[PDB]
Amino acid sequence: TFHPYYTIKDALGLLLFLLSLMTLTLFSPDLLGDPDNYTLANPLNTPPHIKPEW
Amino acid sequence: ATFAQALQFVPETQVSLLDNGLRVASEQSSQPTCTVGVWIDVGSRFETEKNNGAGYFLEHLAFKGTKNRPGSALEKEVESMGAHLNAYSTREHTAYYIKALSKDLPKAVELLGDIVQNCSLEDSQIEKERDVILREMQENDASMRDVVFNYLHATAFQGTPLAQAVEGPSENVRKLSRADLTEYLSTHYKAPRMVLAAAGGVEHQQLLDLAQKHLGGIPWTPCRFTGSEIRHRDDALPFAHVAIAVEGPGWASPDNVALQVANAIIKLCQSFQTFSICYAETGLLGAHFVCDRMKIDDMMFVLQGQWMRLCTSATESEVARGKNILRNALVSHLDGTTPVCEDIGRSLLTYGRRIPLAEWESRIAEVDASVVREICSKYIYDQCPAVAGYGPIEQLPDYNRIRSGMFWLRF
Repeated sequence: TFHPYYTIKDALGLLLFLLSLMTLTLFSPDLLGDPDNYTLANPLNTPPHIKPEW
Repeated sequence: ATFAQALQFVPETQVSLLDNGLRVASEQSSQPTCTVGVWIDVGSRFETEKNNGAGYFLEHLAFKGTKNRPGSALEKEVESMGAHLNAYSTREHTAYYIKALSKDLPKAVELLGDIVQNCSLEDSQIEKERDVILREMQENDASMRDVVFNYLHATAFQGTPLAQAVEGPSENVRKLSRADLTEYLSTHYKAPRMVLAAAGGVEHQQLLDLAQKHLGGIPWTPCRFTGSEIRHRDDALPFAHVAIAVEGPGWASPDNVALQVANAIIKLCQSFQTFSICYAETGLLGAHFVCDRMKIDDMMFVLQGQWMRLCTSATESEVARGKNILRNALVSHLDGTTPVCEDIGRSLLTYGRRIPLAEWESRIAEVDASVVREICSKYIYDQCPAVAGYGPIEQLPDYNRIRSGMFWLRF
């Protein structure tokens, strides 16, 4: 039965996922980001290193 | 007249103590027949792993020969007297009794002595009993209710010597030598660990004289409940058997009566029964039900819901009905010479005295709905249970589900 075993196993998974997410947003919020996205869009100049998200 | 007056009408059971320690008890009556027996406070609980089947084997070969007369002679005398010689062995008690005519009271008593004091353990008879018991274990394997209860005891008590079966393992009975049986007899069958109890048309003085004559030569001189589970899956079996129990108080506990009332208070199940197996310091209170493969979960839910309702919401009408049921069962059980004789022997073995029916009625009258719910919460609510299931056991909820069902989130 999934109720008494995988519910807590998933809850633990949720706790670990929230750990990772909160450490990613609270200590290195821009680790997985691109600084060039903090400049207002300029249709007359493409940034030198235009790349999509990871 | 009234129920109380009728209880007062019941004759008392005279009890006397012999020099060696044997406790002779009797209950005089006007019946023309009697049942005289010896109850020994020895059972499977007192047997180590080396001699787990010793008591059962002795029960087998006790009627197959004594020193004074061969087994054929003993059986022939019993048959000629018209009496019935019977025996039983539990995990805590042993008993050899004779249901005979009143005028045959002397000989029968003498017979019991020959069965107890000087038992002839013939080697050929011992091998014959070995073969018979090896057959009998396989025969008993068919009966799945007893298998379930053995599983329940084994899983509930485990390391305790109370978990081994009365019969004993096949390897144990195969290797159980004569010297082991003699040592078991020497260390166990001795007064004052024995009670000679008779009922029916017997005078206590006559019984005392016979006991001194034939039973005076007898020599003068941590249980732990583990809430585990066992499930033996066998889908070929038609119906599934389930027995779920929780720790119960021993013989010496006032809560037994309230638990009896609660069990009496307790249809998806084809056959559903409630048991209150009591021991010295422990006990199993629970239910045994037979089920279809597809209905085990619903029956377990219903039983646990009844348990929770009793533990939390026990109304007065249901408790009164349970008390009346318990009174009727108590009075009806003690009908006949054999039941009252067995009650005398067992009560002297476990409680002491004889706990007369008037005290039983007063104790039942004390029981109240508040008392019922309090004691049920004390013993049943939020307790780790012991479960035993005999296949087809697949829909039976996992132990965590059962344990969770042992309590209510609403409460």
